[PDB]
Amino acid sequence: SNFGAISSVLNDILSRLDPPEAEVQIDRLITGRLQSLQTYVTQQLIRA
Amino acid sequence: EVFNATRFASVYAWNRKRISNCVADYSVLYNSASFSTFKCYGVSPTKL
Repeated sequence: SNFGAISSVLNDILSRLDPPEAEVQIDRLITGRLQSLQTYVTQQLIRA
Repeated sequence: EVFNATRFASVYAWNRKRISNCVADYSVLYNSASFSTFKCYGVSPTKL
């Protein structure tokens, strides 16, 4: 998923963008993906 | 033939010619009268 970042392949940003913008984009991936873990981790804790 | 072409089509209907199946010439693009602006929006320009 894009999560609003330009692309979901983590290194296809880095080719496109000079890092300081990637550093802004890769957030929306991290922030996206990270959150997506907790939502998964929780659902395990609850199910567990 | 692209950057050395005599005339270009006007900006209302612009020249589209295919560049294909070939070894990118950007190694030779260095020496010239150069350019008013040189820009890559979706890549780092060193990646050509």
